[PDB]
Amino acid sequence: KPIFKEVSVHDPSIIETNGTFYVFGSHLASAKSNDLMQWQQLTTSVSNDNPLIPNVYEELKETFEWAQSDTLWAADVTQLADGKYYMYYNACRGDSPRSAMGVAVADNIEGPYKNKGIFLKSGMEGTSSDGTPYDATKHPNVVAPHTFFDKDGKLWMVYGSYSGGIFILEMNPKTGFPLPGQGYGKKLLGGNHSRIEGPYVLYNPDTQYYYLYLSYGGLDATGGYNIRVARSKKPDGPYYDAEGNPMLDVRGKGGTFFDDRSIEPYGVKLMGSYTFETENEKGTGYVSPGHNSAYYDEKTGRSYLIFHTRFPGRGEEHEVRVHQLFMNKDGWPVAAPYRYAGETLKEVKQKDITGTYKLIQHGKDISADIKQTINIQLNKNHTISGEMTGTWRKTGKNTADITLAGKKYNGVFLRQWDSVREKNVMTFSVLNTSGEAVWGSKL
Ligand SMILES: OC[C@@H]1O[C@@H](OC[C@@H]2O[C@@H](OC[C@@H]3O[C@@H](O)[C@H](O)[C@H]3O)[C@H](O)[C@H]2O)[C@H](O)[C@H]1O
Ligand SMILES: [Cl-]
Repeated sequence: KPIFKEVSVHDPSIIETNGTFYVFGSHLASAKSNDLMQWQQLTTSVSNDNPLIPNVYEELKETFEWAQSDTLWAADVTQLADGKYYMYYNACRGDSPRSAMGVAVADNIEGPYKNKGIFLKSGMEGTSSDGTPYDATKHPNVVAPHTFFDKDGKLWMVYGSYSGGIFILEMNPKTGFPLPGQGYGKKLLGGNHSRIEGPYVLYNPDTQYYYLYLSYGGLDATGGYNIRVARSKKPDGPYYDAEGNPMLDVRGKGGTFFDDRSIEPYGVKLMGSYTFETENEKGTGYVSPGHNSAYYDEKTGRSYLIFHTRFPGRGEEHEVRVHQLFMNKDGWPVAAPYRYAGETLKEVKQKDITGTYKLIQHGKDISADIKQTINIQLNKNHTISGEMTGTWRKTGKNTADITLAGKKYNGVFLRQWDSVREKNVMTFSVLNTSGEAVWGSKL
């Protein structure tokens, strides 16, 4: 039976290096795994005895002083062409975008990382990094980086949280710093203190798009955190959602803070809070899944979503989760309903599809409501009945083409492992053109 070993790394940023996977998150926390199922905790908090950066309060003194904090926010580590590992570290006071971002470099992934210096600040009283007065309604909070190479080998860094939005900078592949003269870089979306943070870019060679992953809402249990995605032919945009809305249009209304209403229409929503648990049956369930990264395995063509999540009834406790991603016929990813356990897409037979399913509809909102199941039946005659009606068909090996309440969804059928009930399950995971995700789990 599949074996899991859990770790707690908030805001996990995945990096594969020579056969081992690492996540680096906030609070200088980290963990590693060879199989994406059994993780080993390496570090958990900022202290002078954290081995990633010995004597961290001295090493990054300037950052802690600027940000007026004793911790660090969501890191990224990326290996550059020199073979070294570059940690983009950052800190924020937490009540305002009083923040600094810098880079430290290590010869080895587990450290020690040596400070090269701060290269961005936000929350100053005067002139900002772009030469104009700092204004949090339009300028970023300089936190939550993802430094990545595009398909052509050019180095970029996307970043941002709330404040003025999400930005992208061209980076120097020799030094790891931004190329000079860019200010905060190019704006991709956001503004007016929208609850959008934690950008992450993954190229998919098969669909020929860059996917920008984002977290909407707040991270806490009542915050409505959810994982969203948009895409572009270019790493620096313009990004669009499944309806063709430009992500650049996304922002809170002028003069407001945390205007969730205005932003919820934008982006494909892959996953929010849900539970498969009902009165007479245990099930998996997450609260506020988010701040993700993602990985594409060149060797197999498979993709994975890595994130932290809270859980129904566990308050603010969080753990790392990994779900496999599959691209649908329209070039959008759908997440496996259950965490990764070594499953792969296989031929699925119609005989194994028919039956009763628990259904989760993630919708398009930012909501603290934990989405619950309804029951539907996929019938032999290709109709769907029960608490919802529609139709289903299978294309090719495992492609799911499902209509529910007059909306057409596309995705996959996949037999998985349910780690709570400890049994195999037939699932589907599908997406419509409005970016609404539906998961089915067979009874
Ligand atoms: O997920 C981490 C999130 O960061 C926290 O927000 C931090 C920043 O606060 C908002 O700005 C507040 C304003 O700054 C000051 O000028 C003045 O006091 C406030 O008007 C920004 O939108 C954020 O970047 C969140 O608490 C947390 O969820
Ligand atoms: Cl789980």
